[PDB]
Amino acid sequence: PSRFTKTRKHRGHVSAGKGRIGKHRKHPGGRGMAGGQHHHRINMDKYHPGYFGKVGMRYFHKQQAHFWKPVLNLDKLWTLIPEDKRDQYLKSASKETAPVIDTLAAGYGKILGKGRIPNVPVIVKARFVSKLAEEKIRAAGGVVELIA
Amino acid sequence: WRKWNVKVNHNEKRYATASAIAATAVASLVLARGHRVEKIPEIPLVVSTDL
Amino acid sequence: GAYKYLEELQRKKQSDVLRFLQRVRVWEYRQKNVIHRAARPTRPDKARRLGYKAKQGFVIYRVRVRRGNRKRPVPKGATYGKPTNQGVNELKYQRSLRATAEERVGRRAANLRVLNSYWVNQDSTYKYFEVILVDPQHKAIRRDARYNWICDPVHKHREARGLTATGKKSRGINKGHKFNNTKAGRRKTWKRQNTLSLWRYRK
Amino acid sequence: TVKTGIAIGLNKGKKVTSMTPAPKISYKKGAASNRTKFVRSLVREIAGLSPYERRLIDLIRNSGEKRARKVAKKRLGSFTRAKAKVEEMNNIIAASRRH
Amino acid sequence: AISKNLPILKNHFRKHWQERVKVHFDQAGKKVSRRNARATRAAKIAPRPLDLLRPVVRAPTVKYNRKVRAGRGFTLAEVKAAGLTAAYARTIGIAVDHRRQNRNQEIFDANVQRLKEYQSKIIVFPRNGKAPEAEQVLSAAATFPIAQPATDVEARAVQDNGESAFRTLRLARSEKKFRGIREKRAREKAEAE
RNA sequence: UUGACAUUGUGAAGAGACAUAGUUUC
RNA sequence: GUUCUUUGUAAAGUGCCUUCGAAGAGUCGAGUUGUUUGGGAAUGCAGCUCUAAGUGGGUGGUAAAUUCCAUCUAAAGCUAA
RNA sequence: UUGACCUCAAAUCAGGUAGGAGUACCCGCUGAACUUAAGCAUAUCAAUAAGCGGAGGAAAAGAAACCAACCGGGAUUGCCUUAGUAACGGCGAGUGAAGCGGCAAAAGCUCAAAUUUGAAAUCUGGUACCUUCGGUGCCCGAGUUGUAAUUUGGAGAGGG
Ligand SMILES: [Mg+2]
Ligand SMILES: [Mg+2]
Ligand SMILES: [Mg+2]
Ligand SMILES: [Mg+2]
Ligand SMILES: [Mg+2]
Ligand SMILES: [Mg+2]
Ligand SMILES: [Mg+2]
Ligand SMILES: [Mg+2]
Ligand SMILES: [Mg+2]
Ligand SMILES: [Mg+2]
Ligand SMILES: [Mg+2]
Ligand SMILES: [Mg+2]
Ligand SMILES: [Mg+2]
Ligand SMILES: [Mg+2]
Ligand SMILES: [Mg+2]
Ligand SMILES: [Mg+2]
Ligand SMILES: [Mg+2]
Ligand SMILES: [Mg+2]
Ligand SMILES: [Mg+2]
Ligand SMILES: [Mg+2]
Ligand SMILES: [Mg+2]
Ligand SMILES: [Mg+2]
Ligand SMILES: [Mg+2]
Ligand SMILES: [Mg+2]
Ligand SMILES: [Mg+2]
Ligand SMILES: [Mg+2]
Ligand SMILES: [Mg+2]
Ligand SMILES: [Mg+2]
Ligand SMILES: [Mg+2]
Ligand SMILES: [Mg+2]
Ligand SMILES: [Mg+2]
Ligand SMILES: [Mg+2]
Ligand SMILES: [Mg+2]
Ligand SMILES: [Mg+2]
Ligand SMILES: [Mg+2]
Ligand SMILES: [Mg+2]
Ligand SMILES: [Mg+2]
Ligand SMILES: [Mg+2]
Ligand SMILES: [Mg+2]
Ligand SMILES: [Mg+2]
Ligand SMILES: [Mg+2]
Ligand SMILES: [Mg+2]
Ligand SMILES: [Mg+2]
Ligand SMILES: [Mg+2]
Ligand SMILES: [Mg+2]
Ligand SMILES: [Mg+2]
Ligand SMILES: [Mg+2]
Ligand SMILES: [Mg+2]
Ligand SMILES: [Mg+2]
Ligand SMILES: [Mg+2]
Repeated sequence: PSRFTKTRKHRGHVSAGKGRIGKHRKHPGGRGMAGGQHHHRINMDKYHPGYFGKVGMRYFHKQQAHFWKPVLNLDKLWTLIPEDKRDQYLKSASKETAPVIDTLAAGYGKILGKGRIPNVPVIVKARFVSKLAEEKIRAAGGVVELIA
Repeated sequence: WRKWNVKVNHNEKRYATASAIAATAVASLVLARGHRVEKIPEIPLVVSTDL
Repeated sequence: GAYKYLEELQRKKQSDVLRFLQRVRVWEYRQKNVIHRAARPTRPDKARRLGYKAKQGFVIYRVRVRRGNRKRPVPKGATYGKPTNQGVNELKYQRSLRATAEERVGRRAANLRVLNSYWVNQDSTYKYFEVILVDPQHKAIRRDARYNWICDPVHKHREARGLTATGKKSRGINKGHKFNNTKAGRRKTWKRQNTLSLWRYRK
Repeated sequence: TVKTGIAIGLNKGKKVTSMTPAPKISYKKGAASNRTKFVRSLVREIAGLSPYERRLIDLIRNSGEKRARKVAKKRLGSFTRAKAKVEEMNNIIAASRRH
Repeated sequence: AISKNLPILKNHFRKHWQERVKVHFDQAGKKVSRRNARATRAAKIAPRPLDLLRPVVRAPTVKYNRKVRAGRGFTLAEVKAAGLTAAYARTIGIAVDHRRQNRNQEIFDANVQRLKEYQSKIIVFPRNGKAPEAEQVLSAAATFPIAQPATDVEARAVQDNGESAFRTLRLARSEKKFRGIREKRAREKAEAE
């Protein structure tokens, strides 16, 4: 609010904190992103390398959705089972009856391997896996089942 | 198009009203606030559902 | 019926029978007034597929409009501004010559309602059109569940507003990716995408 | 088809017990019909060929089908219509001034 | 006009934008209005519900196709199978969509079932005038909720047949990738004089 | 201002080709 | 809600068999000029020149030839929230 | 000589209709420059202001020559979002939309192209009466160069 504001505090001084010499004027270095390759270049390189020019291929009419594919790491993975049920599967880790986790149903497109699941067997249903995710999942006695 | 209304997190809203309810017990607060409860039977003051 | 015959025949405008016909008729029209009453459709099969009917309260007008670019008016070609705007002479006009056709007979018969219109001919100076019109206060029309919509006031001077088939064409009214700009109608969708929408509880 | 049941590759996609719908008649908006065949047949012989069509069947008889196509492509929209137009012109030739 | 270490911003306020500022001050009013509209329509609409039986349908594209969702209307085949014509269906509070097609039996049956349930749980008063007043259930959506179909069971045996998922993917990717090139080799080696 | 295309049709003589029957073009 | 006329040798809905199944042209489309668009070998609009088909036609956001596939059904029209 | 037809006219002919105003919002046309780029022409301001024609209580749009590329959706409009993104751009300054998803609201349709051909089955007007937003009888007239019923692609039509 205005009450807490330096302009209340500048009342009575001449230059409003803007200086007597340099003044406060309209648009000294130009407006907006003006000057980029000229009098504002030092700031642009440093702070914004990369800014001018092009890289890579244009893609006309790109539809994000095409590329929708959220990742989940083994890291979690057991999170996709509600906890009441989790402990029941954690202990009695087995074939014959291992949990089915539908990672697409949870809204994930790829399973990745960040790290360490307990030795319990999981049946993991997913669209994609990372070679490691599968290796690890298997060393616990589970499988990946590829869905769509 | 000045901002007139203010977003407050729902949960913080609740924290506040919870605190406020808690304080309607606690006679000295009720006293401090104006409110002439210097001789009510007790606090919280609860009354028959017949009301 | 004969209308299917007339339809196919009419697609052979390079054919001997038709260029004889085109040539004689197009001289006759040019002799008549630039806007004149037509006695009867000269493509009866065309008129009737655009909504015409041989009952009273349906009218055909024939009209003539100059061909070629819109020469930008302006004294002596002077534009008084930036170079991008110095054109005068390859400038094309966003409505069709048929819109002009309609709008002019429409003003000539203000008691009428332009229903639709079709091309009949052209030489190097003019395009010729017949415009089919409906009398919204003729009882024959006012009854008639099929045509009395045209009686509502929302349909005054459709030709002046881009609501005949030619106008919706030029206005770019069509579904799809090719018509994003112009479709809910272009001034309106511009306005849409350039409105700052602020909520009480700022989003 | 049949889809493979996985998420990349040739017939990618979920398997589903499948059905195939009764045909829509729109979908047959192209088709002939005895009526149109007859009327178009009749009008053709009423009003006969047109100038570019006349240069076309010469070109064919006198210069081959490839140079007819090139010219017809320029005349008409484009190449697929040129194929059709020559084909048609070829059949005017056959049917008529032959057998 | 460029200083400090700040992100580069893109505030499009270079047109006469202050002429196109819509502040929704009428958020409360509209809500009220919209509520009154519904109360009114409900009343006019006698005992009918405010809405039409909408069909189940599987959503488009790789992203949402996991989910199932209300569609526009039922399809001539669905309606037919549930034993009614569409003209009548339309008058009995059911939505009908000539545009949609059945390629998918699970969805087809789901929908036909929906129509059976709907018909059993409504009553259609006689044409005359008699009107045996029956109390309006406002929704139909709420009465006949679309649910997501169960696609498996919570636990089950582990079948590891041996061949890794990752490599099945890579290969499947691969086959596709070289499909045309191998066809050119098939063609070109077939033209072995 | 200059060219091409369209407005643009009808004859006759002369040139021009499938390569010394006339469709076609100047 | 009531009440009076029965409109009718009227109108409509549905199942099987058979033969049919008409569906918009100086338009679609094309070249070029100009304008416009986020629209890029060209997003729409218009002028001039060319100008279609019917197992066709349009679209499928990189021009082209070939082969397929998917999806609608233009050049006419009404319509509350 | 007489009587049609076609096309074109005239009436203070019978009855009607348009104009002008308003114009916040709406449908079109036409169309700037200041300005920004630290100069400036492309660009920007802006498909904005000014000028012109045309509507309503909303207008417009609307039952796909759509979106998609999925297990596919399904008229139009608007909101949230997609997104300051794909893309455009002296690739500078700057600009910049769409498909999906959630929600408000929901509604669907009619012509043309068809031999009623055992019967133009259709309609304006005048006129008399009546129970007058109209009906019936009668008479001029329109209309076969096609007015009704039937059919609209989702179909649908003729036979059995
Ligand atoms: Mg502040
Ligand atoms: Mg203050
Ligand atoms: Mg202070
Ligand atoms: Mg101080
Ligand atoms: Mg001090
Ligand atoms: Mg002080
Ligand atoms: Mg000081
Ligand atoms: Mg300071
Ligand atoms: Mg000072
Ligand atoms: Mg840049
Ligand atoms: Mg993680
Ligand atoms: Mg008349
Ligand atoms: Mg100027
Ligand atoms: Mg320019
Ligand atoms: Mg109205
Ligand atoms: Mg745009
Ligand atoms: Mg804020
Ligand atoms: Mg803005
Ligand atoms: Mg500015
Ligand atoms: Mg307001
Ligand atoms: Mg609703
Ligand atoms: Mg009743
Ligand atoms: Mg010359
Ligand atoms: Mg002339
Ligand atoms: Mg059509
Ligand atoms: Mg312009
Ligand atoms: Mg262009
Ligand atoms: Mg191609
Ligand atoms: Mg109509
Ligand atoms: Mg409309
Ligand atoms: Mg008079
Ligand atoms: Mg006026
Ligand atoms: Mg301008
Ligand atoms: Mg300014
Ligand atoms: Mg400057
Ligand atoms: Mg300056
Ligand atoms: Mg200057
Ligand atoms: Mg511009
Ligand atoms: Mg203005
Ligand atoms: Mg009014
Ligand atoms: Mg309203
Ligand atoms: Mg309207
Ligand atoms: Mg349709
Ligand atoms: Mg589809
Ligand atoms: Mg839609
Ligand atoms: Mg540069
Ligand atoms: Mg920038
Ligand atoms: Mg712009
Ligand atoms: Mg929705
Ligand atoms: Mg309706």
